[PDB]
Amino acid sequence: YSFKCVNSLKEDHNQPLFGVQFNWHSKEGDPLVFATVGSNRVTLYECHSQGEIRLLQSYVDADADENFYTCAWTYDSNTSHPLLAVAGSRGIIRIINPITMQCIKHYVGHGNAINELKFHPRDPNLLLSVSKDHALRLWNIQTDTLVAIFGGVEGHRDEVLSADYDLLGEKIMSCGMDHSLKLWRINSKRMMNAIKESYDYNPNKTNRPFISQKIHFPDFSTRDIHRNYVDCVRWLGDLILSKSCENAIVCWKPGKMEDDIDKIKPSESNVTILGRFDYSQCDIWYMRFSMDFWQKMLALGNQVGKLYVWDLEVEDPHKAKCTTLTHHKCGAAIRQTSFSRDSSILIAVCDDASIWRWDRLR
Amino acid sequence: SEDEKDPEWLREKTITQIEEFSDVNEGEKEVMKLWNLHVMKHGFIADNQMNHACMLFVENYGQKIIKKNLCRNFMLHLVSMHDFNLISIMSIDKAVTKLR
Amino acid sequence: ACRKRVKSEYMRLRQLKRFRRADEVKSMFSSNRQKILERTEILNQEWKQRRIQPVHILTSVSSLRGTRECSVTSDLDFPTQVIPLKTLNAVASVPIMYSWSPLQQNFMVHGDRECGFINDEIFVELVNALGQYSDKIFEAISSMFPDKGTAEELKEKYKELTEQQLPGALPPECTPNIDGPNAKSVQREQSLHSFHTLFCRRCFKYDCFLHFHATPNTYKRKNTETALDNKPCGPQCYQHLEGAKEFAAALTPPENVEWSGAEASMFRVLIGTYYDNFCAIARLIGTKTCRQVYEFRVKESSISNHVYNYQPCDHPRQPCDSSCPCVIAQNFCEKFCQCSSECQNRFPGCRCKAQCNTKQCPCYLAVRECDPDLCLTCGAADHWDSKNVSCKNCSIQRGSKKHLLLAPSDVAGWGIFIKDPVQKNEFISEYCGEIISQDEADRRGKVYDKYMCSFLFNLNNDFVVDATRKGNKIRFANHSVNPNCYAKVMMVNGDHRIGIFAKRAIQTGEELFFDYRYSQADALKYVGIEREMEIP
Ligand SMILES: Nc1ncnc2c1ncn2[C@@H]1O[C@H](CSCC[C@H](N)C(=O)O)[C@@H](O)[C@H]1O
Repeated sequence: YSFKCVNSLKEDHNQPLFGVQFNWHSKEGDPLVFATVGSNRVTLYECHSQGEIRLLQSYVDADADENFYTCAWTYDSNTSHPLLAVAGSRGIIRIINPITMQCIKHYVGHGNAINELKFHPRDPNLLLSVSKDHALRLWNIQTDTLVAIFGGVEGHRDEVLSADYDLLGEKIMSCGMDHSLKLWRINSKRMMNAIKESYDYNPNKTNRPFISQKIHFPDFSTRDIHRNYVDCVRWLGDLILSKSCENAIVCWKPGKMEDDIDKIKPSESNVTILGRFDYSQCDIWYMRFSMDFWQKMLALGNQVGKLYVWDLEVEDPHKAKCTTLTHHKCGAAIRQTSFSRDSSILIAVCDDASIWRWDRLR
Repeated sequence: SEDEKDPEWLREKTITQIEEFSDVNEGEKEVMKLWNLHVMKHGFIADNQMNHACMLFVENYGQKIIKKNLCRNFMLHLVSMHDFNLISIMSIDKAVTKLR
Repeated sequence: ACRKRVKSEYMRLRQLKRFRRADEVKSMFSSNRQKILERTEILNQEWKQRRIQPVHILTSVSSLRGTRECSVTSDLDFPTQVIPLKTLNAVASVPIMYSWSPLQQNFMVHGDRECGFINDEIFVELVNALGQYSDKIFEAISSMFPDKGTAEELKEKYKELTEQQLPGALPPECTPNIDGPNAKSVQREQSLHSFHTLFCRRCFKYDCFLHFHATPNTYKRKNTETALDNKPCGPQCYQHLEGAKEFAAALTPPENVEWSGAEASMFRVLIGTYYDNFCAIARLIGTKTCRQVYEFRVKESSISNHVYNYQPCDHPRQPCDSSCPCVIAQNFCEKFCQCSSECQNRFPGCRCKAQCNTKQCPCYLAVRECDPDLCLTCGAADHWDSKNVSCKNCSIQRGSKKHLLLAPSDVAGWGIFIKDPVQKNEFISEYCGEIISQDEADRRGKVYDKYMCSFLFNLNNDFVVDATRKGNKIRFANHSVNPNCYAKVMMVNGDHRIGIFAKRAIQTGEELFFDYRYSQADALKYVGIEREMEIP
């Protein structure tokens, strides 16, 4: 409803850019931050008044020359320090502590490569890693252990990139390249225990390692929803927000309207449709966007640099309040966007190693 | 080693494979699920092994069947394998007497 | 007058239902958002609880003064900054492997026209007869526009409505379980039919994973299983007139007490097992004493090898003629096949007595192992739990899986080793996977060729085995034209397997190798590497 661009940047490595996320692990008044990950580079930025931006810490990786495109905010509940968990095309997870200015932690074992990193909304120590292996890998970062594994056999028939966390972290989602919609509860009795003993381990306690768990049955599945490449799925309470490469963002909830999300069965596949948000020229993958912390407004970038904005108030896609923000200079692509913890600051990524920062006119 | 007679996920695979039958009652379903799950748990293939399987199904988890009280389906299950020429008359009474 | 007009608006009523789609969307659009507002602040409330450290900028490092620095400019007028790039710690270059599940077995493998109506046949004569210038005209009236089913099409659609009212919630032919308090008097053929359909003899269980194939379970043994006739085998049982002894064959002091219908449900099941046991029938279920159980029963009575896939080849009455499938498949007429021991294609078995895997043994000489009932002479059925038997053609039957060690192979990614030393021709676990048909093998083969993967093997002339999505450890073993081990196809009671055995004497620490035996395009594109040094 109110978002104009007053700032932009561009770096020198020229690689197509990757995900950016704003430091929602902050305080109302602390310096709010947003980072940026390159193919082998990682960096951060600071937002200042009058549109000013100062480049923060920057790191490179020359030994492992593979793309790094997955990141997740990290925070230490004990020492009250935020961090950032990053991974790329080799499946090794690196954790950066700006205060420590060093990356010292071992996380290897991933199959091919990681295509998503996210943390639990409450627990700042548990990281979600998604694989092109059609399986879901989990790591307890503080304990450096391997949390239960999802989608070993009964996962998506094609590559999986996208997932989501509810604010309780009650369940976890899987939406593969095959347009299927697979969901796993985290509130499982077996799951919750394995979380507890994940913190309960000692190398000298036993010769046995932390016995992980294989879980494969997804609580829901549907395929007729998307006829084209799906690359973005979200949660709106009991609703399943989703975006494909078909120039149509769509949201739905499984089965009938009265059906509660927490009582669904794996065998069920009924879906009743209630949403539609079409767009244009964004019919390609590698396209991710941002959602505000309060989950109220969205910023849909486009490969020509166009920004599609729609509100999620009582104003619904039935009326689809439109706002097609656009800047002329950028036309390469928009891999990712980043709403701030507040709604004031917006950051848009332009593919030619360039950034465009928009500010809300609150 | 991870060398066991049956991986854990396969147990629920057949559980899903059995339970999908909309035309089969739960009492017969639960017993055969219990009956499936022990067979690969011990890997018995010969006729005497199947005879030894039944005497091991009872007195080890047939009390659970007694706890589940799913006897009448099991008795028809017991005569089924009897009529399937895998079990003799003497074996079927052992399960009958174990409950009583 | 208004009769027709009220009729005229009757078939136009469907368009009113069009806008009912958005009746409850806004209502739920408020409920979900309201709950979202509750949840978002709670996390923010918790976010309010934990203090969070601010950020710190870099600085010149005495030991890293000349660290390479990148420069970021502004697409806008903002200044350009240059900051060094501190490289992260070394990371172990680990070979790539694809997700799977541990498998220890082998398992067989928007239109513009719509429809709809209203079942108001009571009032269609009000529509027509009381609405002309009758009831059956609804099919025709609904049929002029292609937006609904035709007059006949609606008739089958109405047949669904009667098939929608229906009796109580139950499948049309299934019956409640006897354990249930609502146990019915389902007779032996109907009750066992569910067991009949679900059971599978090949793996002697119900609904074999590894196996529409079905046979009538009528068995060619003697027709009856009679036990006792006119004799007091029970503590108190009838004898009566002994002329009924032949009468029981011909069919093929009275007293009594009450009965129950539910107990009678298994009473004539019991007469299906013995047909004359006056006592075991009383022993299992009966409201009468073993004397009177006769009284209830009498009134109740008065009331050149291999190539193809194995098959239980059939010829019920006729002997093993040309109609016997094994004649075509060119293999044995095994016990599951409908040939008897008379049928010359009967398999004798594992005829050895001392060792039943030796050079001169039909188990070892042929492609078939010794079933526990085949080399009984050498203890093929001796304590299957125990691993010590003179019959070594039972390792897969007893599941004596080897300890395979996953390891990373310089030849190709990962690899498989063995924990214990193994001499020449000792067992290694089977290539556990899934058995697919030839056509899907063509489909999956091009899929696997599209992804450049190797977990597919032709089972036989009739089938192909796949172990890609689910497989065992050995599928991760590499290949060598000079392998230390080998793969040999095994038969088990008419089931295709493949034994893995070591070519030479081997100690712990040697990588496993074999040959895929693939197509020419498959071989060079995958295993065109053999790790040899060229000097010149
Ligand atoms: N002997 C060999 N040398 C080089 N590559 C091989 C190979 N055998 C299989 N491969 C490749 O490896 C892939 C399957 S993985 C099998 C290789 C090895 N055992 C491992 O576990 O990693 C196939 O796509 C094939 O191209």
